[PDB]
Amino acid sequence: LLSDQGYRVDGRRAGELRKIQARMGVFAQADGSAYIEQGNTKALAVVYGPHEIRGSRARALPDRALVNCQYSSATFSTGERKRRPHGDRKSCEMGLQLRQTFEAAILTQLHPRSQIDIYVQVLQADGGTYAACVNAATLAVLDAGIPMRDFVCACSAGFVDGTALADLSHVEEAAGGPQLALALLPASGQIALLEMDARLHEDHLERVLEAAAQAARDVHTLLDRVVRQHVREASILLG
Amino acid sequence: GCSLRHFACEQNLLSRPDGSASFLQGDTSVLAGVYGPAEVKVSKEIFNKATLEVILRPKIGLPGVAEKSRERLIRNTCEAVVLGTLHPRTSITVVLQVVSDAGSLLACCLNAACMALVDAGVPMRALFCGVACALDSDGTLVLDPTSKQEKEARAVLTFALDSVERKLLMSSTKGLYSDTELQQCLAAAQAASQHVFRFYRESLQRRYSK
Amino acid sequence: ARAARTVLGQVVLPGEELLLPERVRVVCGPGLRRCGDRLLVTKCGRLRHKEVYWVDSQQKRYVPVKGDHVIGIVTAKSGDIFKVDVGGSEPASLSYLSFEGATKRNRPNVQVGDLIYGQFVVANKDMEPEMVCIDSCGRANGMGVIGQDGLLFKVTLGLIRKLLAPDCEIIQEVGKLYPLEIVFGMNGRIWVKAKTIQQTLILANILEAC
Amino acid sequence: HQPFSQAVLSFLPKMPWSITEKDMKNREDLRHLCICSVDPPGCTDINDALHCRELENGNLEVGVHIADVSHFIRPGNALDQESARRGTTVYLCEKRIDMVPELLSSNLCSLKCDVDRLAFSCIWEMNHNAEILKTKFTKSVINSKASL
Amino acid sequence: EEQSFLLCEDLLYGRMSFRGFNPEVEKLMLQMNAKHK
Amino acid sequence: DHRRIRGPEESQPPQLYAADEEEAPGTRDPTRLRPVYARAGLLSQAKGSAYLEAGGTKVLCAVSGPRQALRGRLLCDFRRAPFAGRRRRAPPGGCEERELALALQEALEPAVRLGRYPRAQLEVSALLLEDGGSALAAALTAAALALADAGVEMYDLVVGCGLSLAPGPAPTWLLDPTRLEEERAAAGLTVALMPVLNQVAGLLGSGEGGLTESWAEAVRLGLEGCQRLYPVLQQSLVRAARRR
Amino acid sequence: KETPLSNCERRFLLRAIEEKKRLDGRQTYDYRNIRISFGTDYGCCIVELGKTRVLGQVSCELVSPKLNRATEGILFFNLELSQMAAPAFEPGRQSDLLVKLNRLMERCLRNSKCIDTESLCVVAGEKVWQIRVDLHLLNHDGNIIDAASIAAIVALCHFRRPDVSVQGDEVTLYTPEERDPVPLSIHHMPICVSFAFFQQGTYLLVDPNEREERVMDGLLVIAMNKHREICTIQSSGGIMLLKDQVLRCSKIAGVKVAEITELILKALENDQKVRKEGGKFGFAESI
RNA sequence: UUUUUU
Repeated sequence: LLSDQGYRVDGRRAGELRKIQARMGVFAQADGSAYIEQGNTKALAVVYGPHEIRGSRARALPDRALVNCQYSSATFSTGERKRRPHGDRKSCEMGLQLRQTFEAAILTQLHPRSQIDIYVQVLQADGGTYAACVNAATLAVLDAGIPMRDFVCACSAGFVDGTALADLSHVEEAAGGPQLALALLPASGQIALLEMDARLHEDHLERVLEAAAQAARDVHTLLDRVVRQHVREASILLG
Repeated sequence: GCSLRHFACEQNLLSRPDGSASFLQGDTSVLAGVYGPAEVKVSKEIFNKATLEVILRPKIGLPGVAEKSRERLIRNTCEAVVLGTLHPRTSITVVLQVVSDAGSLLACCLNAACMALVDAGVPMRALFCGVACALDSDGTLVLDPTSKQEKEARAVLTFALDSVERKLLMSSTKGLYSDTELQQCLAAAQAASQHVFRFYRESLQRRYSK
Repeated sequence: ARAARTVLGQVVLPGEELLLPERVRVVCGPGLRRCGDRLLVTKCGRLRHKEVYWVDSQQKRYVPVKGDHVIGIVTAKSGDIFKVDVGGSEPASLSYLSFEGATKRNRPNVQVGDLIYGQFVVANKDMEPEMVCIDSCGRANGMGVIGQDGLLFKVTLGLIRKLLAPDCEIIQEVGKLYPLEIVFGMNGRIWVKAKTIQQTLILANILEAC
Repeated sequence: HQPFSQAVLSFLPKMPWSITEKDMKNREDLRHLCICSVDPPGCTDINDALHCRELENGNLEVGVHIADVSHFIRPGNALDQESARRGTTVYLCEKRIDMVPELLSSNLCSLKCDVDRLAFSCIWEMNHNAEILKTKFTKSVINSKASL
Repeated sequence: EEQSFLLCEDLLYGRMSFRGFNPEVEKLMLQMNAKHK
Repeated sequence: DHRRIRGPEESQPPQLYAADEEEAPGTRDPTRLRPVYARAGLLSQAKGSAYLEAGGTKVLCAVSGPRQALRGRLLCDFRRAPFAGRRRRAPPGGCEERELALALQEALEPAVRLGRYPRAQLEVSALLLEDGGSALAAALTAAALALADAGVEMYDLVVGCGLSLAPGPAPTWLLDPTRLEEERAAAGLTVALMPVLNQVAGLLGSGEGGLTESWAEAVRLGLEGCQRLYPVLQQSLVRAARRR
Repeated sequence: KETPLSNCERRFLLRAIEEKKRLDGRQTYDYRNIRISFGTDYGCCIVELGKTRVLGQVSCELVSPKLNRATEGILFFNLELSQMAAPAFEPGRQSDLLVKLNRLMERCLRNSKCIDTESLCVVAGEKVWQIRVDLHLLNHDGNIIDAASIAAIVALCHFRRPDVSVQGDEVTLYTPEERDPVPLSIHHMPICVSFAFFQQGTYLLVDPNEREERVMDGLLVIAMNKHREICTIQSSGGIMLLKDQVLRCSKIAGVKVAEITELILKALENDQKVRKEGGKFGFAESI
């Protein structure tokens, strides 16, 4: 049982999100640090900013910056203990898609011979891991002041019983089967990244994609408040 | 009465490598692709001779220890026959992918490697080919055994021979034979090498028709 | 009276010994090497003679040979010299004062990633090769930067050795049909340009498809 | 009802086949005799074969002739293993499932018209009152004239 | 003793053009032809 | 995993299935050393080598030479032989071997002066053939003798001895135990000091139970043991130098 | 160590894209002429997508099952880039493209529920079939995704496993001489289609080859079905695209999966009619 | 649930 009489397992309808709270500037030792939580999924993101290349100096590109992303899950995430060394295949992909989304809109043009590292550590996974990681990395980058095209927000969506669902939990990704996560920058409506692993029929596709994008826009209407609230309580202390 | 089974040989299948040789021996099948003279890393810089790498991969499972020993046998046979003093500080890579395993892999692998080194254009002093004999419980030898003849027999010998004076280049063994059986298998291998070396020349004339 | 010079239009195997009759010494071509009083064959091919003996093989990888017309690609620049990819073992070098009419006061306009037509002055086994874009008298006979807006592709060296004979077939028909201009390069590289894109594509297909 | 395995197909005799006399050592030839077989319409396999002939001294020679499956299936073999597993041929409405593979039971032992095949035969010397004095059992090669 | 291939048999020219398509190209080709002849 | 010949999936040692009660070895003197047989320069293709034997404990060490502020860095590798001890370890190991390698590296750098080796490295390789007793200390001593015969500059040798505590009602420290005396043991300690400069170079010892006074007595007893043990190593290295 | 592309190569190829003309002469919506060949033994296939050869092999064993999933069989995929395929494919250097292909193939043919896992279980908790497929990239001149998906589906269709008989607790397998190996249970045939986006989503292309991948900046993969169900999609290359583009892309991908499913069915029928009459390898349609 | 051809 997933959705009957319009109500889900968590007790929320098909359109609304989870409760997500993002905090900026955790680790003052680093450059940019963000901690976000979407329901019970905890995500932590650290970016060390545009520092020069320390070793292996042949990697540097002459025109644009280089973006390095590494995804590491905690060993105590789910019930079964999993080991991040010798379990690299799932992670290698999750890092390379982050590399794609943050070479998409980070403006590498302004930083020649520059390395930007984005490290994301997940502390407690409860479904929708990828969207939480992308949102944490976006808040972390906008801490450190790397100038980018647009605020980046990601979410997920499923399709059960003729209705689209937004922001799945672990239960709904477990039994259901249709997952579709996307990363979106809302100033131009351009979908930055798609992920979908399903048996979904073609005639429904557009519908769930709209709902997915709609959920992403709701994320953009929430985190923005946090960012503005944060930057407002910067300026009162300055001038 | 000792004769091989049916041979088929094809050149220039693949586009990207410098040479391509498919070799079908009975039911077994080995495809070999060879990159020509190319760039080396600094660690393998040998000023007299050319580095000659051999990679061998079977189709089931990931490759292991015995395949490493086989590809060392390939690199030593090839560097014995590849005139490698002519090209210093360059690397030649010989890649082998097992298509069909029907018995006597090393013979078909050496034949494919020889045709691939010919068609890629690396200068060599001589041709080389591989054959195999199988000694049963009685002592009747069979040239180029099948998997069932290889399974029943008490000895399997694989010989790579040379084209100038039919000398022994490489030899591998799974068996418990005696020396006179070795001498007879070597003589039968020389006759089989004569047949295969004629088959080389026929296919190399079959290419250059235009 | 066998295997000296009788097979002068046949297909040789690499390694079959042949010798010259008789002081008046001869010069050996690219495939053959010397051994005492005989000549050692290193490649497959058809033997041809002109008064020199030479064999030719349809091979893809180019070896650096002194004094050939080669299209290359600029890799990067390092001070006075800039390096060019040829498609051989090691990339060659160019000096900016080697182009026509250049000194420290006038830099020749060379950008990273532009093709260059020139010829090798030093090319041996011992060192890395170096090329120039100037004649022996001190002028450019069409050497230097080719330019842009013309399709580049890669073919076999045997096709270039067939097409650049004084007796050819395809080039006169192609020049007869419509206007275009092409550049051959002895490492196996063809540059083409026509007035429109469709004729450029048809030219590229007709050139590479034989 | 599984189809026949590959090792069982190897033990059949080879498909271009004619009568070989070297296996007919104890066999006797009766091609000159007329022998017919009657059958419920539409068979591939058939095994029955009969003849009756009047003798010179007022007697009758009556022959029952049976196809020899045993000349082709040696004991201990895998074809014998299949035939020992199935035991009998199971008949249904639409199709049937033969005990013997279709090559053998279709061509090499079904007594087709105007061809010679191996057979195992019984001969009775029976009177005009059809009581029997002498009975003969033999291996033979038989050329049937007609199928009915 | 030399692996050349231009001064073995015979080559053609440098930067061969066609259909008076280009310009300076025709003259260069003519010069090459003159060298050949 | 696939660079070695695989065999069975899971194997068990026979001693756990063995049904016998092995007796304790009894009572001994506390400062009862084992006889020491050491010789240096045994190997040929290595630049320096040493072989050290003490009762049932065997260890061998060899030193690869220097290869190409700035400071030298000796990285040391410690492999136990796969047939040393009752149970058979995996041929890579990976858990305990890096733990002993850090003890080796943090005990050898006070010995080897590295201002005389700019942009170079030293490879100290120790191999433990028979785990008869004090495993870390014999490895330290043999690595010190091998580095000394190899010809790198030092300040002093390194002499190390291990200790152990019998778990009786009156805890009495034992010096240089055997493997059975470690199997019965509760807590074991290992020290190593340069005897001329009279400074401790590294101490590593796992505990089960003790008090601050007892650990102090064990440390000073180990210092007495190493200072006591030194001259045999001295005369052995003198004879190894006289072979040169 | 791979040869770099010219600036003029880029400029001429983009100018060719701006007037809707490829290099070889096909249109924008045309796959290259494909060819399916089979090996001697079961489960060995060679797919030519057009100067691009992919070898496919299926092996199968009996492994004790995973503890959480006691009643179905495990699928295990390995797509390994051979050394001969591209001169820059040295082992250990190309980890990124390796993971990006491997995970895409694994997600498609596992989470699509393409072939049945529940048909494999012999004894629950003790004995279960375990299917390992291996794809080798032999020649690199185009989409490794499309040719790999074609090769994996053809190898899953062509493979046969040896019979086991369960009687009480007895698990008696047979040799391939003693029993005919049964074919494997397949629900449907999902397949991948690759789309190339050029200069920020203005120009849509199908099936780029080598130069056509070097000049592009966007790649998209859509996996579809005979019954026109979309299995998996994945974007790569760092591009930004509107949803109208993927909505028009699903339709063309449906037409293409229909045609290639027709080709695979002709391939299987022709190989089986070859093996009914003397045994050989059955070529297949190259159109 | 014999019995003869399938």
